[PDB]
Amino acid sequence: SLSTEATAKIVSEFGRDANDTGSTEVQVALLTAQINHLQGHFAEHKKDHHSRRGLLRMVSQRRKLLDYLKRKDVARYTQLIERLGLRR
Amino acid sequence: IKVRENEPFDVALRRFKRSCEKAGVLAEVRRREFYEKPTTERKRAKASAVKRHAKKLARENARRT
Amino acid sequence: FCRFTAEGVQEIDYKDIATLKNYITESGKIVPSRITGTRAKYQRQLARAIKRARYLSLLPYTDRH
Amino acid sequence: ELQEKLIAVNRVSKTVKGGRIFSFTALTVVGDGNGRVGFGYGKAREVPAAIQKAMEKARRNMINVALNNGTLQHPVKGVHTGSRVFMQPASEGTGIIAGGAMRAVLEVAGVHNVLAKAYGSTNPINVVRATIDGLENMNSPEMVAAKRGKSVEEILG
Amino acid sequence: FCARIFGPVKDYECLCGKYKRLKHRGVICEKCGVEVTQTKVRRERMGHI
Amino acid sequence: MLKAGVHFGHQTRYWNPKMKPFIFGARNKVHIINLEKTVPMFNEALAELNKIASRKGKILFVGTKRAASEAVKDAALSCDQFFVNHRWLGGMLTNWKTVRQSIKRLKDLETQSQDGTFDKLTKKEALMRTRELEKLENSLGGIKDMGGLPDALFVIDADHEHIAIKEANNLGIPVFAIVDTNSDPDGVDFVIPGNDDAIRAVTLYLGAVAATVREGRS
Amino acid sequence: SMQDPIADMLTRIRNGQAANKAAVTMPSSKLKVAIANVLKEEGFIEDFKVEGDTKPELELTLKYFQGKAVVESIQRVSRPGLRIYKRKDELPKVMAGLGIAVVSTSKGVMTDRAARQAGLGGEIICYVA
RNA sequence: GUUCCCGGGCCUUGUACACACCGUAACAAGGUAACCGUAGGGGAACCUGCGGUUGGAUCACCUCCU
RNA sequence: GCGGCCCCCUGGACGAAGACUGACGCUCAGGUGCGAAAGCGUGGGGAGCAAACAGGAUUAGAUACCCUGGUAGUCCACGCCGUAAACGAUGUCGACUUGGAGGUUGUGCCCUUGAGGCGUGGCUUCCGGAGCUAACGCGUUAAGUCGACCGCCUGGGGAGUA
Repeated sequence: SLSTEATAKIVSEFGRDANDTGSTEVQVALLTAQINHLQGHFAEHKKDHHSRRGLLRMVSQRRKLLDYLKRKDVARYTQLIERLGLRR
Repeated sequence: IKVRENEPFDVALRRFKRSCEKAGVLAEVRRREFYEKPTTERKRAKASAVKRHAKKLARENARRT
Repeated sequence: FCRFTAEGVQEIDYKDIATLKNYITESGKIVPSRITGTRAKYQRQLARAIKRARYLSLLPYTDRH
Repeated sequence: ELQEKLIAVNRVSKTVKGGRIFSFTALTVVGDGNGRVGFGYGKAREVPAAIQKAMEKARRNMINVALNNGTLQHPVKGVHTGSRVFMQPASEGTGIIAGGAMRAVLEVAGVHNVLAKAYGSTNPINVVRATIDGLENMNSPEMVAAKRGKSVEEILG
Repeated sequence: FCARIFGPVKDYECLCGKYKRLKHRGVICEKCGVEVTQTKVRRERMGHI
Repeated sequence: MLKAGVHFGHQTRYWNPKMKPFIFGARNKVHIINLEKTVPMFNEALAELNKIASRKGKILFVGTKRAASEAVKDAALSCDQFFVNHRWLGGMLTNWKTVRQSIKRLKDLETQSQDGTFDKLTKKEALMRTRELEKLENSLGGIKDMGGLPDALFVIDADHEHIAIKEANNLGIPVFAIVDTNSDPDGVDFVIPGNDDAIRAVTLYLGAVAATVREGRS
Repeated sequence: SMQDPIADMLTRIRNGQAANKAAVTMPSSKLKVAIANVLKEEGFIEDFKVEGDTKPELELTLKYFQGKAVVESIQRVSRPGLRIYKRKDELPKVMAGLGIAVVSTSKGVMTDRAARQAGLGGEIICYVA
């Protein structure tokens, strides 16, 4: 879900605007930070056969998101991972 | 369910028992569950009830007798 | 047709239960969609309220126990 | 004259509540020899009564189809419920290399230099009405000249 | 208050309940002649006995 | 003017406008207006009705359903035309050759009821010549004796008799038909859109049609 | 997803005819507009417009005749999967000439005989009949 | 008077039938609806339980409210 | 596949009005995950029903219809088998194509004054047009018109088995 007062913080940092959450350097961050807020879900209970697809969805959209950023500008790519830390 | 009608009656009149359920709860708890079966006869029934509505729509245009 | 879901816009409450009594009977049964012309929105809202009131003994479940 | 021709002939039945009785069918096509042909499906309890019934419908469905003296105009198929008869105009193709339940129609229409083969279905009723469908599906160079170009040596030259 | 004799109660109406729309002009109820016309013309309907 | 001030006026929700194209249509919750091609295409009717009258043409006024069933008897018997206000027989252009089996029968029945044994027999058989005669006169007595085939096939609606339209396209002759925003204009050569069949409309419509046929016969 | 514009364009013309329409509209590629101009000289399509800033709304006024389609047997030839290339002499004329093949040549878009006229060969996009 | 009964006829419904009605398992509602999957058993077809589907039949009468 | 209520964690779908990177999109053999019911190993368990089995009969016979009992099982948790009519038998993403009755969930605009009217999306049902087909019929959720990707068939039985 990603709570709103974590989200607005992240968007205003990476982006120039507060509505600039459509730029790849921000799209990937809110996706990663969404999973970082979802860790509390897959850490406990374990059997979420429905939320399983949700994970595969947002993370796959991130694997290809990082795919084009990789092919277009390796400077902001290595900068995305250097400002948040979503490489490893 | 509970009918009284004071004392001038000389009749039962369990007409509210039928307006309640009567055979309602029975239809499901008299013979085994079968789970999916009733669903099947629900589709057939609707097909013939909605066709009754199509019937009411077919008679309005002519029926010249 | 009814004037409770016309002059009664936005979620029908259940503190005072007299209005749900228009939509249930004196037996403890819940009135069906086809009688009072009331689109499901209003209908299922009443549904939530009712289940809650019966847990708290405001509304009864069956007739007698 | 108009040249009558028998294509299809069979042995079907009715069967009553007594024993078994047979009906007989025929499908004929007539053609003056210019492209004006007409198909007719006749059926009766006997063949001759059916072919004359096939004559009633034949001289009734006379369709006008222009041609290029013996040879056709352009290559076109013939869809009719599974039937896909393809026909090649072939200028100076030397004769008509068509086939059974398909040749005798293009002959009575005055189209003697063509090639053809019935694909898809196999019933004479269908393959024949596929070649008939191939006649109506044709566009005359003059017709296409009327549809576009507005000059024959414009759409072709 | 007959429909065959008189008729239209609603604007261009077949009283039997077959022709309602105001598209209907003159067409009767073949069973009991209701010429779909003006209920205003029903202030001009004279009969006999 | 404005053709009774309602030639396009009002049309049944169940008009279901596949028909929509050529009528334009201003809608009044069930619709109402078949507007356009309705209006100017009445003059094109005057056009062909004059030409096929120069080639000496007969009209077969087919107006059924009691909403034209007497103006048809009028607009047909006011000039020369033959008509069908009564039950339109499915086969009056295709089976027409075999309908004339019966027309040649009526051609002799009429003769024998006027010069034959109309009353030179048992009064029961004489009555049989009476009853039979009038049954052939109200349903087939409209076209009665056609002889030369009808050149213009008039239809009251594509809504109701598209088969009369179907059979018309077996000859490819001019099909003249007044229709409604619930029809299937598939084969008619000179369509005349407009409201439904309506004795008010049909009196203006039909009357003006037979009269314009009278132009070409001169 | 809407992979080949030219292809979905031919589809709007096929059903355009099977809809009794007189003018279709579409986001524009100048190849599409070029073909319209070529089919204008031929008499298939008539009067094309390019009105539209960032949304080029190409308008094309189709054509009937007797109440019959002028474009009735049309289809994309060079498909993204198998793009067929032709020379100058192997080049097939649609219906032996009663139809034209609109080819992408070394001089933009023209017909099959206009390419023979050009003296070069190329990509046969779609047959028009 | 047609509900009882014997025969005839019209309409409709159903059939893997038309060669045309050791145990009946399917096809009429086969008088216990059919079929697939899972486990076990029985001389043998298949049976029992569970989930699903329509490649299924009639929705005809007897009693109560305007 | 799943119907009482609620608490904790949380997923998918959708809509009004704007801001953006600027095709970051789709499918895909080997692979992985979910995978009704059932069987088995293990710890709890048993009201109702019910394989094997005993008994009384319809019967020429009953290990079958029915009934009185009754074990595995039915239930909860951890794994294996990884199977199906897992079938509106309709693979998945995108684009295109006259309407009515509904059902169901939101919003915008107007006197929501009142049980409404005119649009915009998702899912689904019936009647139909363009179209396809052997027919039945599906029909904006298509069996219609295309692009893309994978799998499958070449008569059945043998056998979806060793």
